[PDB]
Amino acid sequence: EEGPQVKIREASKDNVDFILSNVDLAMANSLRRVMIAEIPTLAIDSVEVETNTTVLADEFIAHRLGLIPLQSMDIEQLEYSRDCFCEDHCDKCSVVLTLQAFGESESTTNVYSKDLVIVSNLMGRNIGHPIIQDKEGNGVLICKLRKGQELKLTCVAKKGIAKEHAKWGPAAAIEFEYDPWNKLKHTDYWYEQDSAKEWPQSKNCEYEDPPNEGDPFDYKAQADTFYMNVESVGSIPVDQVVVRGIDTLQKKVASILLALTQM
Amino acid sequence: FDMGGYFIINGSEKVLIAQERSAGNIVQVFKKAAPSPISHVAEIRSALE
Amino acid sequence: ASRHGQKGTIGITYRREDMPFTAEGIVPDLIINPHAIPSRMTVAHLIECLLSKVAALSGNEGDASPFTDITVEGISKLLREHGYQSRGFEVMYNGHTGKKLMAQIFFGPTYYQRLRHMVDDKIHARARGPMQVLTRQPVEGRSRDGGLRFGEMERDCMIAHGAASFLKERLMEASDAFRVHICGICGLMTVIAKLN
Amino acid sequence: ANWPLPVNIRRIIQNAQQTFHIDHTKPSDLTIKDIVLGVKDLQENLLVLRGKNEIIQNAQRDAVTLFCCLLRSRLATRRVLQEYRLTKQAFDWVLSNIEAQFLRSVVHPGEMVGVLAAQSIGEPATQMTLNTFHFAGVASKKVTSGVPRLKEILNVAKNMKTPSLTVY
Amino acid sequence: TLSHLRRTNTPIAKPRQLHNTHWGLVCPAETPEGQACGLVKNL
Amino acid sequence: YDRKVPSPTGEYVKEPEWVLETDGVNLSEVMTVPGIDPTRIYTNSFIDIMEVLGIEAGRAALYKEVYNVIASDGSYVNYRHMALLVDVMTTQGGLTSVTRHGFNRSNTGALMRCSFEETVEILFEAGASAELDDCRGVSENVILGQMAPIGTGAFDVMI
Amino acid sequence: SNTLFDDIFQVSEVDPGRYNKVCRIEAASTTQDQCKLTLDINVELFPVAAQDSLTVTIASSLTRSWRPPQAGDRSLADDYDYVMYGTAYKFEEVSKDLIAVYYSFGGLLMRLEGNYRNLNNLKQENAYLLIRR
Amino acid sequence: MIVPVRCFSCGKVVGDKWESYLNLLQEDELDEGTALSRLGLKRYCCRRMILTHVDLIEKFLRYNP
Amino acid sequence: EKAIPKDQRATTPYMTKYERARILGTRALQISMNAPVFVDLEGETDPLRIAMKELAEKKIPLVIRRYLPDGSFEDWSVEELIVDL
Amino acid sequence: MNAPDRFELFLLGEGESKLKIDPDTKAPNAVVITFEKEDHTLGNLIRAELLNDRKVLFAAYKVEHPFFARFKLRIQTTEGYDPKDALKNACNSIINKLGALKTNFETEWNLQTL
Amino acid sequence: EGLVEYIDAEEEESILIAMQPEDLEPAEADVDPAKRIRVSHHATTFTHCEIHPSMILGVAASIIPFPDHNQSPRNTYQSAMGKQAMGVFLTNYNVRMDTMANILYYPQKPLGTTRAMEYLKFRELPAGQNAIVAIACYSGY
Amino acid sequence: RGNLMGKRVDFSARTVISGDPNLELDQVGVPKSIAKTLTYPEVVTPYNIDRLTQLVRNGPNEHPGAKYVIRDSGDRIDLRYSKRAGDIQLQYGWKVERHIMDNDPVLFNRQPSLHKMSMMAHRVKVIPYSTFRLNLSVTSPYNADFDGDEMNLHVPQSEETRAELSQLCAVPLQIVSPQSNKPCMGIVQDTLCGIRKLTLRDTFIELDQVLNMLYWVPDWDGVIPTPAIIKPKPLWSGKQILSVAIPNGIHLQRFDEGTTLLSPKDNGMLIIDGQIIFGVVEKKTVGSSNGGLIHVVTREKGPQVCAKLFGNIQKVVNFWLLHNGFSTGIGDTIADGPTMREITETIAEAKKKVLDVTKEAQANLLTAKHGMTLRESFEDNVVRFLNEARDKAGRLAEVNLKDLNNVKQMVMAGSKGSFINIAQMSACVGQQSVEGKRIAFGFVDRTLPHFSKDDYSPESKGFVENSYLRGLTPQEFFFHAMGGREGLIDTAVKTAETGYIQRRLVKALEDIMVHYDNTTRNSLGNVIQFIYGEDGMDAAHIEKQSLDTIGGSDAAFEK
RNA sequence: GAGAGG
DNA sequence: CGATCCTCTCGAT
Ligand SMILES: [Mg+2]
Ligand SMILES: [Zn+2]
Ligand SMILES: [Zn+2]
Ligand SMILES: [Zn+2]
Repeated sequence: EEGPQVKIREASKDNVDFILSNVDLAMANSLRRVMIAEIPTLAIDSVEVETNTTVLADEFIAHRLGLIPLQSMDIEQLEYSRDCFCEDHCDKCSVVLTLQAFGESESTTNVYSKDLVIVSNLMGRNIGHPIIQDKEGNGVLICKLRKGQELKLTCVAKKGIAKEHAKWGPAAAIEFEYDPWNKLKHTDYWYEQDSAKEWPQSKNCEYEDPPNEGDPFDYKAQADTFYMNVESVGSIPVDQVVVRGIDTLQKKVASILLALTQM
Repeated sequence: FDMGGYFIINGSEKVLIAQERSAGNIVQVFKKAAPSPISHVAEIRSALE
Repeated sequence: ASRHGQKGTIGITYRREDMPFTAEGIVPDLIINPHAIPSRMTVAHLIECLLSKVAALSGNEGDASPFTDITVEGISKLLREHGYQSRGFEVMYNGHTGKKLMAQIFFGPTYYQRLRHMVDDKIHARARGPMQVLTRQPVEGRSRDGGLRFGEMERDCMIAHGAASFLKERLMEASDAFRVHICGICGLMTVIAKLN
Repeated sequence: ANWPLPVNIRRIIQNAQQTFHIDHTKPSDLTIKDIVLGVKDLQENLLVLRGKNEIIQNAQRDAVTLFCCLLRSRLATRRVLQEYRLTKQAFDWVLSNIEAQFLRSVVHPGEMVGVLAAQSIGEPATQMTLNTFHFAGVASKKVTSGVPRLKEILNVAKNMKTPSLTVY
Repeated sequence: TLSHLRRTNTPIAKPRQLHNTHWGLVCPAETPEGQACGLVKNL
Repeated sequence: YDRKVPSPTGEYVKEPEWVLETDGVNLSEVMTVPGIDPTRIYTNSFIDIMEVLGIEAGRAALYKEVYNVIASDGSYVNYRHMALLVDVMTTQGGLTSVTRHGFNRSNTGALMRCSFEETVEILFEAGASAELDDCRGVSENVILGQMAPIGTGAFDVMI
Repeated sequence: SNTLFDDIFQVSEVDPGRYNKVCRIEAASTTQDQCKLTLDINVELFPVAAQDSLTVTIASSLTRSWRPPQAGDRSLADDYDYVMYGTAYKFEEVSKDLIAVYYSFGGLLMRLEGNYRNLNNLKQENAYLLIRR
Repeated sequence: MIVPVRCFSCGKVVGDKWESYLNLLQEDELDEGTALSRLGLKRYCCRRMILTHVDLIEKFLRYNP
Repeated sequence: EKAIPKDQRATTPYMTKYERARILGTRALQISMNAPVFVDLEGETDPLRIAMKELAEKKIPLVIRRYLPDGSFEDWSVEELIVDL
Repeated sequence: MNAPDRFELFLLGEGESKLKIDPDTKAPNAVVITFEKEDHTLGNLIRAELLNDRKVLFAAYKVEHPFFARFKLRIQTTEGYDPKDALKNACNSIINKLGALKTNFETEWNLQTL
Repeated sequence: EGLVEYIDAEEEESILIAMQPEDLEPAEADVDPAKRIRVSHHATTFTHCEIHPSMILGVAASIIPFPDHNQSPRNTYQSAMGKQAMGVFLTNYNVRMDTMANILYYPQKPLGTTRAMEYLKFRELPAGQNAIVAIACYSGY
Repeated sequence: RGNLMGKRVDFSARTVISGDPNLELDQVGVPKSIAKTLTYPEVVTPYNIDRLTQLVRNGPNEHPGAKYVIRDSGDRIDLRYSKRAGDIQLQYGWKVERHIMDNDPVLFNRQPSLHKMSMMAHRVKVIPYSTFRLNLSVTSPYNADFDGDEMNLHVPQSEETRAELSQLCAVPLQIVSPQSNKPCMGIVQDTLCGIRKLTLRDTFIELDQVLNMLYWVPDWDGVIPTPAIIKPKPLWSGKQILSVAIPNGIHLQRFDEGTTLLSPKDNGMLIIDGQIIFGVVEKKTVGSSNGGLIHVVTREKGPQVCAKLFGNIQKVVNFWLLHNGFSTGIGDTIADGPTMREITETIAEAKKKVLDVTKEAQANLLTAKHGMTLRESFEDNVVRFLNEARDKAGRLAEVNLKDLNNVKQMVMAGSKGSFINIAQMSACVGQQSVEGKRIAFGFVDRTLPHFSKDDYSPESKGFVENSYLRGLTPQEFFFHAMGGREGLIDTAVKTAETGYIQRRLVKALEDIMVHYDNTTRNSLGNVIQFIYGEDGMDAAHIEKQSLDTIGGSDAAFEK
């Protein structure tokens, strides 16, 4: 089908290794940035501390709380509180989580992301459930407690983008390479005796034909074939990090087209 | 991990700084500078520890 | 600062997407300038980085102890064995653009220290405020909403510029300035100011 | 030969060459009189002082001596004609540019030169690195330098560390 | 803290210089810039 | 010593010369030794050049001295700045130091001298000698919070 | 305008000299005994070897904001392989009848020596260099 | 003082991996580098996160209050 | 007493940087204080830009009194003083 | 303390507008477009597409200061061709490319196993 | 058992110290070009031997990685700043009422250490983080 | 001194400084909180009444606002507390103490103020964040860096006081300094480095980037220059695009060593009508240099145009470099296996020279020259051999470094580092000195208790054979630390001593000024000079020019 | 007063 | 009777 082309090399719940051909580098990169910064997610944006006899500071705990990945599957059915007509927050624009933990045992008591309890009405939307990729099913150690120790708090998880705070990135590293053979001459290699001998060969070199020494420089050539690998934090499935990345970018171009109309 | 070696004076943690001085009872000869009438001087700063 | 007498302040902050990137998608937490290197001759810094990259890659602690037989050649062997160009150089792509940078960047971990001395504990501004009792001149220090000293040395630069009015304004309208009553005969501040 | 003087004649010449689009193929429209008298009259217009008296006229004559040397060397008939290849148009423009830039170059009464001088000497002295001179090779090169010397000079030290005669 | 607890002070011919005899006794590096340079030492 | 000297064809030529370098000074006596060039004899003891040759040669030697300190550091300062210093140290016919002994004891305003050093004692002798201060100096105007006759205030503005 | 100069040259030397894309060419005309040419060429865009026979032309037309090729129907004075644009910066007379012209094509220098350049090689911001075969 | 959630550089969740790492070291008697790799900490930014972490919380939990 | 007549003036026919600054400053102060403006401001509002215009069109009605070191002075009008700089 | 809110990166302020079209003073048929609360993501992508248009004579973007989200885009077009129309087609071309990609990735993804 | 012994500067004057046990006294009868140049025995009348030359350094300088590869004043500079670096000054911070305390949220032990750091309790109470650093000309900020 | 000559003042502010590639030379970045504390007393005139009403309406907490309204009688209305703070119908003749706004003249300063250039006037630019931002090319007069430095800002409170700052103190007015009759500001760091890299004959640009680079120049005519290359692809050279930043009617000619109008090495400099003809752009052209671009552009175009030239060059170069990259790593200090072998042998031959001379001295064969001791003669010889060795080893290293070497690259541009640095990092650190002599015998007849008595060998008296790359031995380490310390001790002295000199100089010449008769006089009316500088010329309007009649042969002069 | 910052 | 500038913080009388 028509323009840009995709070829999936590897795929799992956590990653997609794919080849993006018949595309401009401006597009490949704009797409790359959108997956990092602009795909909406759900994360803890407010913590009310009832009890903290823990060894860690309120704001230190509150910080890590925001860093816990939360289900963001059905995120477009949730409003940004700023657009929501409620006073403050509500089920149309937020998810409410509860955290009550006490040191019952003489041995150390660990507090996990599995211990947050959804207290608001999710209205059948797949949202707010802490992401657990742990084998023991605990996921994310928030805190540790001693005997008399207690932590009682309430969380308001809201919709947002990494551009506002990194906690909202469905993100994780985006492996990105083009022209593994430097045929384009986009980089001048630093060497001592031999750049070829001194620079390790890219795994992507198998997927491309070597330049061949008896050939003059291809001055007219342009980059089109981007070897990418998108890693997912958990909040959104990999296919979605890319699909919503495409969708978001498409959307923000449409807002320009609509802006031209308005004036 | 506290190492001690300091005092607690009115809740304040005080450190006595090691004071460098010349050792006493040491004979030391010095060439006195050109305009001086005394060519050289042998000195001993006799102390009682 | 790094552990090599390489102190500096934050000029700007950039989010991950603006930052230059590795093809494995690794991004720096810090970008330091090449110019901070040649004159300072702080080679241990560059060796620390090379060693630390091998250490994180291999799950070992680097031995950065002084008088040893640990060499840059030795570390470089181990770094290459990890599939990285032996001198810590890495191909990087521009964050704004996605296009490869012509130059390969020396990149890897380096122990940095967060020093005290933070802007917010230093910013100070005064547009009129508390005056000292004796001199009737601004108070001293940020903590007391004090005025900055416009010392002799500064007085000197205003003379060199020939700014006669600015120099008068600093020493009068800002700071003190008082109206005294003088006798035409003795020329002393004797006059019993009986205003109104 | 290279000395700091006002008015960069070379630059002015270069500017006339571009402004008037001088062709190094055609002969000039100038006269020996145009060049010789031109340069001569220009000299009577380089004012530093203005009083109609002899003390002042000779002081004026004196101040402008070295600049008039530079000017004469650069605006001699063969140079103007063979080297620069100026026209009457370009020549007259150069003559007026020198006068205008010379008059601009004069110090303004009100200039606080004491403080200027002090800071102009003082500032570099702060940047004076090493009290011990870099003459580490030969042991007979041991003359006081840097900040210790600058102090000997300024305090007019009767008892200097390195008194020395240089005999020709 | 450790540094402060192993610090030296010298009140008032060439005292600021790292003397030969300091080897193994006082640190060659650790001394304050400007002010008490070579007068404040560390074991 | 290296020496740039004009050749018989016009150009400057390097013509090396044997030069004697001394430890200690006796200008008056050495200059009369036969075999030397009493025209070229020099000393870094500008006080002696002053005593033997006069204030003007003292001044020229004082510039050479100040110049050399600046130049040894590889730095360059314009002639006029060091000339002004040297002239100021010179105008009295002798060598006046840039010290409380030198310039600060001169005929200047009491309020300007006290601003430097020996503050109180300058002010005590001012009262005792019953001195008058012009208030023509920068310092007295800074003390008075008045526009000094410097650049901007070095002239009056009228209608 | 039209052509100002046109000739065939035999390349003697090709020197890289610390550059990777650029080479300074040393060449003499195949027709005129006195006719010399020294020139900086982009060997990445147009490779040159020793003893190569190249046709060289100095023309002045085929001025305002440069418009992208847009070859749609755009026809230029190029039946050539390599074309530059530069500034006439010097006209050195190497005695009697010998004249040399200096041209900088964005800092890629050129020195053409001969005699017959006369009523053709003007001191222009103009000059297109056109090389073929 | 407790495992950071997420690697500072890339954002990979690391806060769920600490206990598993200690076990890999102790129970399985593996080396730090293979322990890190078994956890799926492939890049060096994620590797420094865990290997370099100092768990002072254990020390803090020792204080009786 | 003292004064030099117009005929016999020996100081620069040129305005000094110090004269121009003080002139522009004084006039700026006047304009800033609702004083009348001697030139047509063309959308101009800043007192200084206005004084600069009044200076450029020689409509500043001020006189510079140039003191010589003996105490004698030379009165020069802003009108007559040449503005090179 | 003097830090702006992070929403100021992507949220328009009261008074601010997305696009602000100014006619260029230096050249005929040229226009300058200020894009508020947008960075390199939109700027690079748009500038690149405008160069793909044969009636586009100039296309460049710049982000004058990193502190502020805004960028400026300069377009010069062929006599007869309006810069706003050039920006329009560039946008639709991007949207049609993005649409094509979404489907192509979705197609590929469905063939996968894991 | 008299295997080790205490020496002051006065006694230091009467003795001959080898710098390394091995690398100063085995026997004589190829080289690594990468390795630094070491002179030799050239004196073999030793009475003593250094426990370890890195012991010539005090607390602060003992934190520097490879100070033998740095221009000396930089080591003096680092010595000053190490005292201005926040970490975990004491484990009981939460219990004390100090006038001012600065604690790092996530102190990290350095990837590059010194053998002396074991005794200085550095990896136990660290004052820094292993930032991924790029040495580059980026935006010019 | 503390109360009259100097005093604490109101309308002053202070903070940590930061650089800003995107700030004009004459600008200063003011943190919003500071702009909000500091005020200007503006009189209500019909020309501002609308703006003042709005500012009073914004009040003290929203930026373009104000705190205090002063009316007749002189009563201050506190805009943060007044119940009528939202009322206020301004009247002409009232004053509004408005917040500091964009373009206001402010006095910016870095202590110590050794210069008049240490205290200059800038245009306010209100910005987020808590630091003062400044243009990189203003760093030098202030002697500023961003390793924790703080600077001070002073606010003029009078129309004439603002005129004084804008017309006498302004940054552009200070570009060319009277101190050394040359610019005190020039292109530095990244810009100096990238301007070289951009200027290489090899450096070519494609349409896409060119267009972006052109637009990055605010003074751009809108005209795309015709590309240097028109063949398989239009390709512009770096020299070409950088010439857009250079205004017209700018002529510059240089000639370095082998410069020949055909400039083989691309050295020297030739700029005609603001178009660079040949010559790699570096420190000699674009630095604080005597007859460079900056000294020329100020004199030719003017101070305002010259200050734009800073930004214009910064904008193009910073952008091109942002896209090119520039680094430095451990690999840049490494020389060839063969170079190292040659360095190693260079040192061993120096080691033998010292042995032979020693053996000779010990045989009573060494004769001392008139005026110096046999031992002084020996020490002088040994040190020369040892310095020669470091220099020879270093030159060996420098030569081996490729043009792609990042350290070599920074040295070529003149942005950071010199020969020594290459030599000490790559080849050999060399001899350590204390009090101008090699390491002294602090122990009886030895430097360290690891040596035997009466050992005058290089290693024994402080010769660092190794490079910072190879690493120093404990003996070498200690001796280097000894040499190092002497530096910090005099740094500490050659600051308090020079500060006292500076004061004395300033106090003694304070009152000397140029009078209306071109005379140089003190406060007493006493003559110092009859004509200032003997020529009555301002030092900033003077430059080194050749006196053509003095040199050459009598035949050359005639011709 | 000491400790520090450039 | 001199002995850099300015800036900060702390504790104690
Ligand atoms: Mg600094
Ligand atoms: Zn809601
Ligand atoms: Zn009276
Ligand atoms: Zn990571």
